[PDB]
Amino acid sequence: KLSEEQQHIIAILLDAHHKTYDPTYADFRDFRPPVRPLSMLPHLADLVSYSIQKVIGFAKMIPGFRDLTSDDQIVLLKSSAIEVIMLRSNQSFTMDDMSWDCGSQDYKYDVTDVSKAGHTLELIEPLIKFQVGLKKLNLHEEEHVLLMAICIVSPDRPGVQDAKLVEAIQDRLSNTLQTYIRCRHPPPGSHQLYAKMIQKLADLRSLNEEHSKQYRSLSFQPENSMKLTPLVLEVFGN
Amino acid sequence: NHPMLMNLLK
Ligand SMILES: C=C1[C@H](O)CC(=C/C=C2\CCC[C@]3(C)[C@@H]([C@H](C)CCC(C)(C)O)CC[C@@H]23)C[C@H]1O
Repeated sequence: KLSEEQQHIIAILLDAHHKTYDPTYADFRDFRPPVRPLSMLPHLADLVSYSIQKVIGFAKMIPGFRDLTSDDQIVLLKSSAIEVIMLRSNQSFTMDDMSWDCGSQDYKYDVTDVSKAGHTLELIEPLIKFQVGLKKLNLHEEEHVLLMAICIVSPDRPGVQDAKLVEAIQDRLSNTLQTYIRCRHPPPGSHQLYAKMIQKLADLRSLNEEHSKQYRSLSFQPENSMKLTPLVLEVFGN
Repeated sequence: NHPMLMNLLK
């Protein structure tokens, strides 16, 4: 049974996601234009930078996240940003053609697009498998917003200080998710759903690690990192 | 350190 506290938590995370994820994608008109050997770097860099801002505005609203010091807040958002971007992007992802469809042909991103941003199959293939496996879980929006929150507030992020507090916040969220699945997700969809969602957090750690390797290699050449944004440089490095 | 992140965090 969902406590009043637990229904509260879900209500706040849902509203937080609604206030930070525009499914009309109206702001995409502001990005440097897509061009279809690193011709998608400006556009995708801008997409990413915008998406870091949204993911921060979500994080702030996670009940308890604000009780963390500003230095723990920063550690959690730097390590998780690319993972929450990959998560939250499942919403525009479509298995119809293994692409992210943000509203129009211009803003429909496939394998070739990501490779024209400096990435290789070593990232892209596992990224597509992840998106596919996440879609097949068929999460309730309540589950989706809980997983993003659980992702941000992970006590194992290198650099964390008050791990105990991060863990207590995260536990409150994990417990809410486990109880939500039990009370509101009907079988068979719910079979081992919690363990499948935690698996997706492990897939994201390995995606984060490969994304970091190739980002570092892309951004080594000052000519490429000229095309990023200042927020992207600050959050992802150099 | 992370002034842009710090600022978005209020
Ligand atoms: C609002 C959103 C999300 O926040 C961002 C969405 C897309 C996410 C994607 C698909 C295209 C390629 C992206 C940007 C990936 C790409 C490897 C990032 C490239 C850089 C930052 C240059 O390394 C990360 C997440 C991917 C569209 C839409 O769902």
